[PDB]
Amino acid sequence: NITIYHNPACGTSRNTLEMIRNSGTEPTIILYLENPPSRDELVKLIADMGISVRALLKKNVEPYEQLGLAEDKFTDDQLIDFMLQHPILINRPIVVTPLGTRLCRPSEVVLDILQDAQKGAFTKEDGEKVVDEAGKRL
Ligand SMILES: [Cs+]
Ligand SMILES: [Cs+]
Ligand SMILES: [Cs+]
Ligand SMILES: [Cs+]
Ligand SMILES: [Cs+]
Repeated sequence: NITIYHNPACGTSRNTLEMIRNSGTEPTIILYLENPPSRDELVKLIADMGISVRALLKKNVEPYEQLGLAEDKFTDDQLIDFMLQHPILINRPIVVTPLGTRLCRPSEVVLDILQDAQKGAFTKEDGEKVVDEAGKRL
């Protein structure tokens, strides 16, 4: 039972999705930009990810800029509510498996929470080798 909060336009997100598949399972895919998590779900994801709320914020997007979120003037719950109202602010991808939840940045972080080993070598779309045929991380 695996869930990925996915942006098809994000390289990291695509690489993550394919490494999930290369472990032998097809995840549930949530297009978070159109279908974001509810507040309770987002609070849980952050807790499980063990990062700060601010660490989940995506920079270099219109609401981050226009809402001035770079500045340290926002409580965690103010930031959580911005993410729910403007889901492009949620960094990506987030993956949930029976072992845990991670912000998979870089994509190969997902290897931590995939229960089954990569079934063969994995090379990222830009050619960066990740695991060899033997299964060793490079
Ligand atoms: Cs499986
Ligand atoms: Cs939801
Ligand atoms: Cs806009
Ligand atoms: Cs693992
Ligand atoms: Cs890249």
